Amino acid sequence: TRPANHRQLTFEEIAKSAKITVNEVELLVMKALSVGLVKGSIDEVDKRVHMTWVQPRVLDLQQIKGMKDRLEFWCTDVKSMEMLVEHQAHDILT
Amino acid sequence: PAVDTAEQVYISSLALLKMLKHGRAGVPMEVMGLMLGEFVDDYTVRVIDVFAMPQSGTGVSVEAVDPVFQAKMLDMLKQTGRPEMVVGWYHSHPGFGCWLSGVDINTQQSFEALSERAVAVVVDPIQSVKGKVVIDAFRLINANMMVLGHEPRQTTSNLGHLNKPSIQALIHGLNRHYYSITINYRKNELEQKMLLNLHKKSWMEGLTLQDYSEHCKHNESVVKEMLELAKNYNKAVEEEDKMTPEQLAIKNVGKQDPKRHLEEHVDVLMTSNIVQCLAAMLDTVVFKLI
Amino acid sequence: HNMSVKAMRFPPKSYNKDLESAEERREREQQDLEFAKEMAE
Amino acid sequence: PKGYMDLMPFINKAGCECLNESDEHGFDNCLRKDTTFLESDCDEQLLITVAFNQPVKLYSMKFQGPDNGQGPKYVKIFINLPRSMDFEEAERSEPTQALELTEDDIKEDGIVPLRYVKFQNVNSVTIFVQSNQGEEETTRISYFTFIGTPV
Amino acid sequence: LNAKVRLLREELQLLQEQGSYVGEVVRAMDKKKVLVKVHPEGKFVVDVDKN
Amino acid sequence: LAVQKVVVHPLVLLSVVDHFNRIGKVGNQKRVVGVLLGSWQKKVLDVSNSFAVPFDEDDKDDSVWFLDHDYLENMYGMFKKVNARERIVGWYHTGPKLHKNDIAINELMKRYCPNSVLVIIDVKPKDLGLPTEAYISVEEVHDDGTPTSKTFEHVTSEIGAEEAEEVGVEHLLRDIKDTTVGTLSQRITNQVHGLKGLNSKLLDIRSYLEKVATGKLPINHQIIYQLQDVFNLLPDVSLQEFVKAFYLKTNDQMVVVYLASLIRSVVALHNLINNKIANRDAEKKE
Amino acid sequence: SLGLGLAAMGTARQDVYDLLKTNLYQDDAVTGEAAGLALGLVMLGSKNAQAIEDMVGYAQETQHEKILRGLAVGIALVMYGRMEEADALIESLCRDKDPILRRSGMYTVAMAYCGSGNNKAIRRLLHVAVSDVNDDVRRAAVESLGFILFRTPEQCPSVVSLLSESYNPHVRYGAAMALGICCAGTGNKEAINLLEPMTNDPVNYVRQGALIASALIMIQQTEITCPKVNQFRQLYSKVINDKHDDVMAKFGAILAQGILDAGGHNVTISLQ
Amino acid sequence: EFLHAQEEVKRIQSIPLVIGQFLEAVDQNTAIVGSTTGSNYYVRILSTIDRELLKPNASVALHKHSNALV
Amino acid sequence: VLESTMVCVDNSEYMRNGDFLPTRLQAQQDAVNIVCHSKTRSNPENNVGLITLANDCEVLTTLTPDTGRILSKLHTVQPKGKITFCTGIRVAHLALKHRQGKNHKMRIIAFVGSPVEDNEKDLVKLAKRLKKEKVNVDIINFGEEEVNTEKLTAFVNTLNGKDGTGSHLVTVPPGPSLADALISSPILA
Ligand SMILES: [Zn+2]
Repeated sequence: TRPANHRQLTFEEIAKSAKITVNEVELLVMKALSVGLVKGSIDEVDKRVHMTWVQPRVLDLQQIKGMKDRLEFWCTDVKSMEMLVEHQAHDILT
Repeated sequence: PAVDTAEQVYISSLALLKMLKHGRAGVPMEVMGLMLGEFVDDYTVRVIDVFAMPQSGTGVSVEAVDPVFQAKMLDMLKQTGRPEMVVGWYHSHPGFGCWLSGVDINTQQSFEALSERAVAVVVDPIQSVKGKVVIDAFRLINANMMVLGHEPRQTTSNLGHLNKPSIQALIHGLNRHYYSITINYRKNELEQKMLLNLHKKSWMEGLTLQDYSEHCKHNESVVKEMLELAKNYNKAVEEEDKMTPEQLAIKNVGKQDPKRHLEEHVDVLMTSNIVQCLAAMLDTVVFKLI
Repeated sequence: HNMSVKAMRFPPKSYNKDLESAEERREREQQDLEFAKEMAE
Repeated sequence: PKGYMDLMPFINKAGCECLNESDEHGFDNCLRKDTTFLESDCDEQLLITVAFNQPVKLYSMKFQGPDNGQGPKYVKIFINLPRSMDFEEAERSEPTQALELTEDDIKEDGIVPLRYVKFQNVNSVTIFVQSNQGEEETTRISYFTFIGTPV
Repeated sequence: LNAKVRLLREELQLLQEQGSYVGEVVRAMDKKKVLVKVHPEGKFVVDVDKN
Repeated sequence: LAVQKVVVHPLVLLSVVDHFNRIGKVGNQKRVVGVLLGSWQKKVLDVSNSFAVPFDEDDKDDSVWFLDHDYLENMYGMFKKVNARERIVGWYHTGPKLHKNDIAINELMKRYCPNSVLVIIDVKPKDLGLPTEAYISVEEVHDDGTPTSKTFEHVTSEIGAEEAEEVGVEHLLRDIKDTTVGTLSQRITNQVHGLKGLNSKLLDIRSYLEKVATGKLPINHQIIYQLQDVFNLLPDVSLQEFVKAFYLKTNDQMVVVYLASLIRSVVALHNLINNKIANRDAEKKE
Repeated sequence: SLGLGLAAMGTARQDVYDLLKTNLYQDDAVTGEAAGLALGLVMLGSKNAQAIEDMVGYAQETQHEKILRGLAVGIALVMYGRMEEADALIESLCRDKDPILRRSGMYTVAMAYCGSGNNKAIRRLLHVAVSDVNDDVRRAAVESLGFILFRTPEQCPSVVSLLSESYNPHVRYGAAMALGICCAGTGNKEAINLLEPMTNDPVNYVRQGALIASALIMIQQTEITCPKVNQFRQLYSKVINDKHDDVMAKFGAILAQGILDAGGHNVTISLQ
Repeated sequence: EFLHAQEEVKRIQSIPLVIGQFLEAVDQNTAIVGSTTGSNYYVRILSTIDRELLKPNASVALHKHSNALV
Repeated sequence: VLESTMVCVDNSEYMRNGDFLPTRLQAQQDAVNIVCHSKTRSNPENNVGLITLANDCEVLTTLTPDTGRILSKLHTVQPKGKITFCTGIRVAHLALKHRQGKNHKMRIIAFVGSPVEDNEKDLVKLAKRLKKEKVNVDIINFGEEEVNTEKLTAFVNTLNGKDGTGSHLVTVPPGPSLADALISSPILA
């Protein structure tokens, strides 16, 4: 659910969403990390879990449409620098 | 009806590569094959395609043409859109120039009896380098006509005397028992663009960043190399001041030139770091999370 | 580097004169003619 | 058209044989305009031969077909063929021109060029429709004629 | 640059010209004759180039 | 898999182009199919020769198709006699994309070479990509419970040339190949081509997702699984740690560039010194 | 065909054109070369599209090179002295993949710009001379410079002087021919000074072109008019009587004697 | 064309090549080499040869015909 | 005559039946051995090839001036699958278009021993396509002629048109051997 920029789950959020004790949050992440459901790390001092990867899941058409919209911005950025390098290095381009 | 000196033999891009590949693989056997094509006119001989005859056994020389291999290869090539007659034969001369030996002259006479305009193409895969292939097309000079005082061919143009005969070929019977036909190459846009894909790096390699650990170590090592070269470069400047112009170059033989190596290290390092920096900067926005 | 390279002057020497001389280039042709006219025979 | 003209009067209309013709629509429709069309029955392929007097020069043809996809796409043109021509001798032979029609050429307001150098003295013309603009098992031709001059 | 290219193509023909023997002069003679000793091939009486 | 890389030589490309041209001359052909010959080195294929075989397919039905396998055996004995080290390593076809009956043709090809590699050689001169796309037949065991099927798995392709084959290619490309461009300019052109190639790949995915959104094709659930990994792998270049590391690494290369440029300028000054000395000495004696 | 075209130069008669076009369409190498060349001669300067369309269209369809060589000269002659009216054809020919058709564009540039000194036409010729895939087009590109600068003969020995020392012998040959064509009859000492070392060129045909060009430059010229006439007059005799000289260098020397004493010392070459 | 000329001069290095010994550099383009045939020759040096490798007693490949240092 | 023929042998499940002694698979093998041998002596240049008519058609041997290789392939043919006559003729017609010598005449030999499960319209249009390429398909309606006698009737009538006996529809009733009726059939005449 959370974006890749804000994938630092605190121990309270995992405890509240999973109806588990805060002390049991840590063991829960081990099972997810060991099995392979999620990739990431645990920061026990700060009580935060740094997830970096999740198992891909089945997505609805609307979610796919949002995914395609993300490619629209990605394609624009790649095209923008393709013209930028072409324009700037036109004389030395082979 | 004397043949014209302005006659040209046109070898396709596919034909040239086949003889080069077959000739090199058969080094030093004089591996032979048949050239398929069409006698367009009295002045043009097109070689659309060639195929290689098998070597019957050991021996660095041209063997007899195998008729069963030739006939049933020609029959089976006609099925896949190649109804082209045999316009001559090709064979390899691995490194000793392009000419015809005594055995080659006899082999050509077999083709001359069937087709009077048969062409003997000799390819040197060993002496051929990038951008210049050592090739030549030969046709025999009849002894009866030349002995009585007749030129083998008429010269109505300048085209056939643009290439100066090699001394190796002139030694081995050129312009005495056989003559050379100028070879032109037929290249189209389609095949030429297709060959441009050779060594064309993948798009992944262009954006791929070199390992930063090895890049820094290479940065480290080469800069350390200039530390010694610069120290030697200073000595080279003072030495050449008090040193005679006859030894401007003789004294440079057998001793490394710090200036030359410094330029190479600078040139190597400038492209290594600029490409790595630009690739890193391009990947920063192209691959962005936002 | 660009300023220094642009400041390099080549004197207007008689170019293509350090190539093969016309008389000496003829020397090989006469000698090589006898090479083909004798070794081959 | 610029000093040349349409040449159906030269076409004898008696030595014209359109193989793979359909009983529903015959070869007469595409040579007279006035709507209607020619179509094939057995297969998408459609072989057409046209005969006329020996002195005739071809500059262009206007093989306008329909728009649904039944209009010809790849056509083979042969000239002065002794003996009859079956569908194989129109498919396994080298045509004088093998122009691959685009949708713009099929448009009734469209004229396709031919290599005029190779069409100078024509005894008869063999036309081999090999494919249409699609996968329609029958190939249709709304109109067709040769624009040129007698030799 | 043209001279560099022209010299490069002419070098290929030049490099195919046969190399020169290395000999030792015993004594000079009349009519520009010199007695030399080619390294493996004994003694010779040779001409002298006009230069 | 059994193949790590397929190397297609320029002779094969010219043979395939010629094969498509000569048969395409007599009759309009959707594609032409031949047999690829080559050797095996470790796990990289070395496709080096090819010959044409009779082939025809009805466009309406993918099931109807004929390949002259007796011709295939007869022509192999020809090439084996001339070159015994070139064995059947797969087949080729000039169709711009894959065909539904390709998995069927591969089975006929598989009996001569068990690990047959299909290389699609596009005769049309594509501007960005390589003309060759190598595929191998594998058993895709699905996790949805659907029965295992035979699918083509892509194998990376590269055009490489033998020493003598390269010699002929440079002869044919002598005029048009411009080697005057320096190494630094060549790498930047590679980066521009990398940007163009990545952009084209991204548009292909966007085009696929656009059709999926409108219902033109259904959800594959393997591409969507792959796509989530692609966007998850997109690094965050706005992190303080990465920015500081990027700045630290960029400055490390800049000083080396600065040192090399510093050495270049004085070496250039040395050359100018020699030029002026040579010019002054030449005019003094004249 | 050669006689008919030579007798119908510029007459643009349809009957001659129709007969010659029939011979060209016969696809004969020997006949087509003369028919193609005569086709341009008969329709010399007519610039009509039909002659251009027939000849250029035929040149892209015939498979015989001898026909192309005749057509290349013929196409150029149709648009002779047409100034910028040949611009459309020139870009079409110079952009062609056929080497001979590209050679026709260089010839078309020469005839559309005979003595006009058009630096735009000179700009195109010099570009092709130094940058072209085919040596024949390069040789013809330099050759066409003579037809554009013959009205200002002093201008040729400056533009073409550096091309006279190029690596490519074909450009060097054209450099000789450009001086011969442009400085024909003028006895230009600057042009003759360029040809004098070229008569000792390592490549045989470059020597032939220089010898022929020298004859064109100083035809009828005397010792007082041109100091180097006697030196070259003995040079022609030396080449002919040199048994060890290449035959085509002698071909130029024998021709050079013919041009030098042409018309019984009573004719000159002058494009103006 | 300079690159083409550099590329095309490498055919002088085509095998077979007789092996010599570098003895003395007379000038830039000429040197004295001792061929393994037992004869000392005064031959030319290919311009694309790294003269920093022409150390004394260095084995050099010579043209089988002209004995030139290639 | 100088013609190239392809035998569309059938190996469907119905070939295990003993309606023809000893087995329909064995009976048709003798049928091929005689019809293929007949085409050899009619012209030594005649071409004969094998195409199987299983669930998916499989060209066992292309056209060849050899007889023995045809039977060795037929030895390994086992009963399996259902007849697919629609695709069998086209895959056999495709090989006919790629024969050794284009001067040979089209000819296809079909061994229909299982019912053709197609509409009459598709069978009719197949005949019109073969008539376009002057292809003559010779069919023996053995096996299930009680239900194929009408579908194949439209096949040959449309191919033969109104004139010329290009193709034959000889139908052998079950008995001792269908090959014994082949030598009297116009196929071998
Ligand atoms: Zn030989």
